[PDB]
Amino acid sequence: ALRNQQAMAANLQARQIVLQQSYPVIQQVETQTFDPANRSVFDVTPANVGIVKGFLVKVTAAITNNHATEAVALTDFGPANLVQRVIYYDPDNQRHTETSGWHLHFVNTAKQGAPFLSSMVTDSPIKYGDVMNVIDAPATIAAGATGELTMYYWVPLAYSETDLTGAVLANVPQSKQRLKLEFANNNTAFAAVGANPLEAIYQGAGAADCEFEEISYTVYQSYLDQLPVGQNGYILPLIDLSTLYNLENSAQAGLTPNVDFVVQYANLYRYLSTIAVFDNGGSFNAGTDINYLSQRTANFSDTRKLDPKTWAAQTRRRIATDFPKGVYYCDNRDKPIYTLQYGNVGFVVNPKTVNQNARLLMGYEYFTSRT
Amino acid sequence: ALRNQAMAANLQARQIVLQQSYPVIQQVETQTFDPANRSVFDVTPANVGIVKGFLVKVTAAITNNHATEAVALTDFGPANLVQRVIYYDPDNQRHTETSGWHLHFVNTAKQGAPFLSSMVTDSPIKYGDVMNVIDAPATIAAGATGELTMYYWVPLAYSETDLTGAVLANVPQSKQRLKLEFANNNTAFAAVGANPLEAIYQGAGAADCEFEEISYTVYQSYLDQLPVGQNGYILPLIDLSTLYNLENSAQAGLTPNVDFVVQYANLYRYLSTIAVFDNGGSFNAGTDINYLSQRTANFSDTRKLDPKTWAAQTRRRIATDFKGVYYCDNRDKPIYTLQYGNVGFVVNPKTVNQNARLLMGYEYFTSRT
Amino acid sequence: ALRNQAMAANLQARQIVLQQSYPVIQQVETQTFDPANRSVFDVTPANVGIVKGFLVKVTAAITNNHATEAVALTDFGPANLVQRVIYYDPDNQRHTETSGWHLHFVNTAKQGAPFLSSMVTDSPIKYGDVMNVIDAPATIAAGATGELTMYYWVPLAYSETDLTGAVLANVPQSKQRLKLEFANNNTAFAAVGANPLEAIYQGAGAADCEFEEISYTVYQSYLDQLPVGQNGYILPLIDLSTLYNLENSAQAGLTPNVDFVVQYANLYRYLSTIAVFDNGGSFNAGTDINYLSQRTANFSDTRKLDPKTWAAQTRRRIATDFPKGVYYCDNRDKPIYTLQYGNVGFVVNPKTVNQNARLLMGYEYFTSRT
Amino acid sequence: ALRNQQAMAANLQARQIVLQQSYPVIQQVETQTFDPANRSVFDVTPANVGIVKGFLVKVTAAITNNHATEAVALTDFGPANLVQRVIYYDPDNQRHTETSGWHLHFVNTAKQGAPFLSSMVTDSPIKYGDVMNVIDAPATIAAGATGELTMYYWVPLAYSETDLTGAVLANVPQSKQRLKLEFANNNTAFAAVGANPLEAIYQGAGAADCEFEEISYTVYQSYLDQLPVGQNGYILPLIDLSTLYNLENSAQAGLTPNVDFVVQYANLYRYLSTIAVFDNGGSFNAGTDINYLSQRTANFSDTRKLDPKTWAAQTRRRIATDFPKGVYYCDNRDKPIYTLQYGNVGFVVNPKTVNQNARLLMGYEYFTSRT
Repeated sequence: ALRNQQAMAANLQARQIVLQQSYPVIQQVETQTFDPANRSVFDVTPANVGIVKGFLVKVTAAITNNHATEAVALTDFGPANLVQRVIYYDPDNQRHTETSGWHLHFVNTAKQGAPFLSSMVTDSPIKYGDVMNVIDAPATIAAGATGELTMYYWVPLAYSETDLTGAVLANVPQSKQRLKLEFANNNTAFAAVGANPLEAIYQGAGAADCEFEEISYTVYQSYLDQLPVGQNGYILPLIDLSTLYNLENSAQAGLTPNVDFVVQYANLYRYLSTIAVFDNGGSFNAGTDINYLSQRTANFSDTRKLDPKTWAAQTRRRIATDFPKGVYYCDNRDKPIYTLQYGNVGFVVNPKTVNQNARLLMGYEYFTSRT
Repeated sequence: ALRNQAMAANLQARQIVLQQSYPVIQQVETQTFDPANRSVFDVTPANVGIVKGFLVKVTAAITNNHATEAVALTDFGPANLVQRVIYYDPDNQRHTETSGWHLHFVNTAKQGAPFLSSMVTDSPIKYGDVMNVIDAPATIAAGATGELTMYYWVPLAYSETDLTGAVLANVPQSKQRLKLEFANNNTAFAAVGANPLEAIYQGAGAADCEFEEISYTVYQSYLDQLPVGQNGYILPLIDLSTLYNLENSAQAGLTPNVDFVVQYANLYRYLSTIAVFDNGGSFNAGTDINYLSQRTANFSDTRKLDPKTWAAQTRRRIATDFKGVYYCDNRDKPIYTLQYGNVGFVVNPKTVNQNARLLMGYEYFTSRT
Repeated sequence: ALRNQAMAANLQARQIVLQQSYPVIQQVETQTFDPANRSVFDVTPANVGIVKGFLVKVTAAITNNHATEAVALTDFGPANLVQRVIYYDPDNQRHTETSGWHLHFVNTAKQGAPFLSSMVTDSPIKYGDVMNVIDAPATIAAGATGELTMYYWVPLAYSETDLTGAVLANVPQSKQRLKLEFANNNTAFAAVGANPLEAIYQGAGAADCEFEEISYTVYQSYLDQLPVGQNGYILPLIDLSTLYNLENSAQAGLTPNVDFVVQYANLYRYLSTIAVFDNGGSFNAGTDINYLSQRTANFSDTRKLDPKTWAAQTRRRIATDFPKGVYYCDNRDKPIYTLQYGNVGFVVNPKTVNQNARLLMGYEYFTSRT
Repeated sequence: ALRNQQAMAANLQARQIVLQQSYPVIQQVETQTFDPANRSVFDVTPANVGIVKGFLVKVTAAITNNHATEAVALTDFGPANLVQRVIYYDPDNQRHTETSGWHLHFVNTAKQGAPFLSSMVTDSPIKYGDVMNVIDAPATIAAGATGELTMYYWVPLAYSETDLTGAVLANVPQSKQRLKLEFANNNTAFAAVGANPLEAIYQGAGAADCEFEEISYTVYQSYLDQLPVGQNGYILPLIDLSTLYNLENSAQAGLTPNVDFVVQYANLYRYLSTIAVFDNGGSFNAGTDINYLSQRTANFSDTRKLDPKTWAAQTRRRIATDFPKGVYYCDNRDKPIYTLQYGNVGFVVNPKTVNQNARLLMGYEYFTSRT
């Protein structure tokens, strides 16, 4: 009965005590510089200490355009595509997040409430601004030039700094975690004119002759040390630590003009957010190829059937700007989509135009029970 | 004072409603028309659950048919696509009755930044003004047609978490009335030298500008699946018996270097005040004002400030400025006189042109009594 | 007869409502359009309190594009800016369904003078036709554009003090329907020699006249803040369950010197009757009629009168004469109520009958929703 | 509790008895002929007899235009401006009405339901018509001509012939009433071209050379004699006689285009009617300088927000014609505006055009308690 109500209360209290008694630490775990032509997949081994909240991954790169005459220009995702995929496994080898660099980056932005680690432009005469180039990439790389890029990703375990749901307790020696990073290479980073720019960093007539010179990464692990001890050992939020907070993405196809394309939510998960990217056969449009988007439950009842601009309006309230062309976001944080609470639910897109090889790339943020 | 009990209960009921019901935003009406034929519409909301507000989307195409002269956006621009709004609840009681520009400025004050705007940053990832949510061409050249988009949020409930002012509409069949008066060919275009206050574009080609058409879509935001208990629906009775309204007014009689005082009425709890100094058609960036203030009779000013310092307080609220438009936040401690005029809004003008006046805008709470 | 009790209660409730509620007149809709594209509109009233009626303001600009010929107002003139009106209440029941000119004539009969007119007096103080409330140019010359203004009151309640026929609309969400059909380029202009009955202007330049545009604004009059008692809303149940409607009809088959009888139906309590003698497009000042009357089968006529004497009774009601060929009959104090269909008829014995002659009838009546 | 309900009933009964038992009388109180160049203010002393209902004031005048060539023409108010102001004080020196001749005249018209004491034009062949020139003034007075004018004003104490609310009991010897009449003179009666015609009788290029030759007035007092006596002396409607029925006017400025100009009702009074004159800097327009007019209560809720022609339509139902240009009327007789019954109320005018020196001249008709 009220056995869980007491469980919930115990969890929250334990969380509050851990946060107040422990001290946060962020420390470098590993750094490596390489040429992706040699190797692009790396398995980083996080340190086993206290409760792990997440990882901040710094990625830098140098790209050279050796085309004789043509330039290349940033794609809509640009440096967010420096990391193609990220996968994390905890000490019990349970997989948490497994998604694309672009999806992880869009969630980082959604959680910040503004473009992740960006520098806002103001009229201040004091010289604040893009001083440190935290996330940066040249808009174009001309024939014969070399550009430098910097990108950051936050790989979460814990939901936030104050909500430890999804965090990982790593104090078991001989049982390691694994943070796998799959980086871009010359094949994924450069798209020829007319090719699909989805996974690319630069696109243009000089693409065939573009090459990475090097990529470097530094992984910083954020955790809580000096865990509080009481009468039974460590005071720990048991629900928090046995819940997985994950990001995952998938691709759905089968769109036809003026027909509702419905992507069912894969039940049992508590979906906090949904990102839908309309890759219209390599074309990414600013809503003009969509009639409306919606979230619908078993009853054909729509809770937010909106035209594209109005849908975008809701997103502007969340991140203070629009996501790139063809990228749509839906916040369900306060009331996560959870089938079994109200029948099957689906994310809906009714397309106005559908090109060949059209598809919806879905990105989800969700909570689910461990084991 | 059984009030503590009433408030304690009200707040608990509000939380149960927010926790148990499910939010819905739904289109209730769309229409396209030519301002030459009509510009006043009465939208009928759906009578379902607890209504929180209405999101009104307005799009328009404006053609500058002048032979050689262009026009440029006024300071309010697309915010003048809707001239006025009035809302009547199922009990025939009015809530908001104000201008489109005042409604828009409150939307901005409540968001803490220009309403539904896209902030500019150094991000290399292509975030930005991708969807043109609120948009209008800076100028429309002779012979050109410009496309505009504007959004307004007409609030009933104070916010997503504070249901004060919300309307229970699952109640009687009696209809709600959301009245909208749109800009027309007579209000949208101002000739050079004319007052641009209510206009969208001003310039030498104004006389030959016209609307090709205007379209609006109203979305209703409400809470459905209301929680039921012993006695029935669990409802925040104080929230639902309180009105959260925006209203505007105009005052004249300004004289150089003399305090011009606009009295606040009693009974109303004023959350914010906006004062626009329409200096005879000229809108200046504080240079025509000595100071502004809020004053209580026999207790002097609580914030007599020069225009720039007054603007500084506003920058803390909306991250920018908001020419001639002044804002005052009294949300944490609402102006509440108890005696008519115990408190007034003050403007001591430096220069006063012919036909000068202050256009006031208010946000307030008041009991249905 | 528990009726006395019902009526006694109804009347008391009416008085409480009038005493306790507050009257409101509010704009519900405005629209400007070109008759070439559309002329029929369905206005949706607000569902609030007890609705008494609608004030409809209509303005129009008419351009005579003819090269050299003018046109002049017909006898009905701006009263034909609205061709027809129909009102449906929240329960899908129709009340008034009649022509704009009949509605206007009833508005006049109820006011006791030409509706919303400005009376002329010797006052040196400048009262007069200052605001042009109902107005239209007597003629529109070739190449000219005239501006017109017309007002109509569509009643639900019988009057400001008698709520019989009023509609309770705070009730269900079900919508009311106020349907309006406006004049268009095909009905507003009559060529010389053509029937001017439904037209606004007639003349040699008619074929080249057209509307520049028409605009309307509907104002809804209702009572808000309805009084509540023990059982709840204090309401006049008889008033609200009775329909007060205006309706029109057309009858033909007239023959010189023969009584032409238009039977009244049973069930309806007829408050007034209007009969227009459209004598094949000609409208005469009584010279084509021998007499008019109201007759009950097997009890003869209750008012068989020559046209001038019939007109004299009307002068006592509206302080002037209705236009040529338009005849009015007031039965407000003792409504025509047959109980048997046709026990009573309206009579016109014509002196001269032209081709295509007919009587256009207009009625004001009360009837239970049953 | 029901102490007032019994008071109301007692009052009405007393009123009914007074009306049925007493006999109405109207008798001349004073007549005087003068040149306003000599004196224009007169304090008339009404006779102290019975219950006084009001005064009918007959005013005649002769005006000469001695300009060498130019004429003058009647202003919109014309002879209604022969009396500039009227003020009445009762035997206790309590002031009742204090207003302008034009406002008093407009109320006389509103109460009659037609232009006050006018002669209606009809097709009657019998010679009814303007036979007696009760209220009359030549439309123009040519250079070198003399015109004759006649004007009548009813100064009310009692509300009507059947409602004695506001009447005055004057049976106290040694305590007199005062009816002060302030007449027009050469300065107020003639306006030059381009000057404000508000208070003037004639305006035109010959104005500077116009002069009154004389003005004459005759005041008739209307009262009830032979007051009924019962068991306690005079049977008198105590509420009626202790209530003031007054007319007053004021000027409000501060109008700006497209902004609601609100004139708050000065609470506690029961306002029966409101007249608003839009003196647009000396220009008086037929509604074209106004967007709408309204009466609004604390709630921004309008009970009759109407465009000018529709507002005029309501007035045509009341006086069978329109008031002069720029004059707007509002009837609240059956449900008087009374703050404290429904929050503050205001009369509203939203102007379309506002000239220099624009203002609203407000005229009120109201009931208020004595003492």
